[PDB]
Amino acid sequence: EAHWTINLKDADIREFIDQISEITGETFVVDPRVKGQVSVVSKAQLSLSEVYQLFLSVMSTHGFTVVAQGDQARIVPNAPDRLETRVIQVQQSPVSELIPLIRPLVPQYGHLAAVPSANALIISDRSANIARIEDVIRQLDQKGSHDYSVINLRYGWVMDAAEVLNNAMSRGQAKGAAGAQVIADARTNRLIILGPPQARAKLVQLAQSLDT
Amino acid sequence: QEAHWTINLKDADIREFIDQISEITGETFVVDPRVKGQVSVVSKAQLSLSEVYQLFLSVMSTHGFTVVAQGDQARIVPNAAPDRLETRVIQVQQSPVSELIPLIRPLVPQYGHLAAVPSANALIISDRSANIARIEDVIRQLDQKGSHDYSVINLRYGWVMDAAEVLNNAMSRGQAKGAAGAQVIADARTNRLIILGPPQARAKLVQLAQSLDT
Amino acid sequence: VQLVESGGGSVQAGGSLRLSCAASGNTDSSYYMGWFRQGPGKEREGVASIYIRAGIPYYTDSVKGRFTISQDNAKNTIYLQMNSLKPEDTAMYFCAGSVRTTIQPFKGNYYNYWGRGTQVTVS
Amino acid sequence: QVQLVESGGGSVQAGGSLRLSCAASGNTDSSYYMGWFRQGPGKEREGVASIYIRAGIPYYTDSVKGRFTISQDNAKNTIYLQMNSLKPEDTAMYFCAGSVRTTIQPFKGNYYNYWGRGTQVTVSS
Repeated sequence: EAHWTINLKDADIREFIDQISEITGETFVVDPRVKGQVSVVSKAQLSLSEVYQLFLSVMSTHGFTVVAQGDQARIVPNAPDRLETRVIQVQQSPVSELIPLIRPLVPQYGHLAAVPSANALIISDRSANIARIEDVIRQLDQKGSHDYSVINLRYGWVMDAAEVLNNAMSRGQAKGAAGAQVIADARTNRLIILGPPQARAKLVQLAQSLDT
Repeated sequence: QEAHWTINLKDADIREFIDQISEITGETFVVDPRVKGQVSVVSKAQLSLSEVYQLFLSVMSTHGFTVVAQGDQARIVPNAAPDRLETRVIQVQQSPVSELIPLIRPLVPQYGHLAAVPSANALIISDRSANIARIEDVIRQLDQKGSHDYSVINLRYGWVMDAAEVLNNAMSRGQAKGAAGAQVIADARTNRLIILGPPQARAKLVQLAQSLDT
Repeated sequence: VQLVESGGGSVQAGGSLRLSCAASGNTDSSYYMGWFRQGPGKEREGVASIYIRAGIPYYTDSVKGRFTISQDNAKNTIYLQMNSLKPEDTAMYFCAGSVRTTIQPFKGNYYNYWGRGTQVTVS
Repeated sequence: QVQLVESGGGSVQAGGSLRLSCAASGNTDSSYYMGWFRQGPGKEREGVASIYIRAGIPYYTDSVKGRFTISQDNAKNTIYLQMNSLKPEDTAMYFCAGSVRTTIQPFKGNYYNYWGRGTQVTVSS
């Protein structure tokens, strides 16, 4: 039952590989083209298999793939890189349900993976966006069953509608039904409306309003 | 003027598919000896060179292989399921493909593959032939509509297939003089129902599912 | 190996014709059967194609939604029902067979077995 | 060259509480983790809590989670262990160690470098 905690800041990719090799016991033949700096933040202690899933996520994020050439593992390249890889512990919600809601926040250059054995998320992004995503995970974690409504936007811009709907859930501009959540999927220009059933039905209509 | 190709294969060698991709794309591949198997490809749509390359990656991914660019040279290598899987290229006519993916992903298994070709407004589906026929029937029902705004209901004590069989049976038994065709998609893997249709119609069907949840 | 065409003729704009293409010889080894139009002073450019095994139709944009490629594996013939015919559609129609699994279906180089032709005139 | 001093130990009844303290002598800038370890008579040395100094990231063993809380004060250069709902199993000599390694197993002493002397904690029936 060995649990490890990987914490790095601008550490060499080759040092991260040496640490993975120390944990896993697996020996890697690093290609010379494999170079760069990695930042890792472990909010959770991880199992060896969980550590291996982290390794793959870091490798995928920086443009490297693992090749098993005759029972011998080899890291080879693919075809902002000051990206952070965080291991976030989800407490009350099953991680798998959570990914559909978090994927819209992770960019194309980013990475998002589930570690169900540890009920944790591996996300690679910019540090400032990771802080935002963890604030989303925290808000989500509370609710029991994440039933949502999806609104595909025709005239409006998702990020405009999302900021508007969330700002309207306050004092100067009120919604009328709070405890609801807006998650913006830029890739498909759609809003994922969450929260209590009564609250969620109100927020849907407010997004429609803008679709005129 | 832009060249369009139609890849159709039935239990053809993976190496033959790669030779065909190399014939279309012009890209030369260094196939690893561990790369073996049989592939079935069905093109319901003609594809451009870029669209053919996205198909190639999808087939690669489905069979457990990855493309590596080792010193300006492309190389197919095995990477970290039913015997014979089919890859189909399906043409979506009235709906933007990007909108239909989410609805269709719940029907595609873990071993399967589902990708969008927005430049061709087509779907690349890797699954078993019997399931592909089912997903195609869902795509057809989805296509012939206006909106793809849907509600997801995670079922706590009810069985998704019971609720889906009941909701569609309530649907088929009767519907108003006005046209408001709703759709139920059952995700057994996660025990939920995806409800589709007009916004007013949907909210009604949502409540009917909650009453069966027990 | 040899294809026979029929069904051509002279029609007014907005009209229709059904072309037939009968095959005899080595039929099993042909995956595709298409329709090409060789207009006078115009390049050979394909219009409709069918994947025999699964009856998969492919159409060019110019003819899509107006033309329909069909087959009868029993009668071993191909059909091209041309609808909403424009005067641009006037050409010598050819029918070709392809022995290849993959191909650019609207390019003659990919086709082996050929036929004589049928004149189609739209006024 | 960073010495550590422990205080806060004592004798308490079951269901009680103690606040253990661990003062660092030099600068924690050359040490990523500061953890708490305990040894019981006839029991092997085991880790209980650990904190990644730079970001204040806490780690706990299942047997201590939801009872104990590892905290820090970088200004006062001390790390704390707020021990609550204390069971008699919790009776042991508590040690506090520093780690100069970036990635370790936060509950295994081999990964740590400087160690303290200790504080006796006794929980009775």
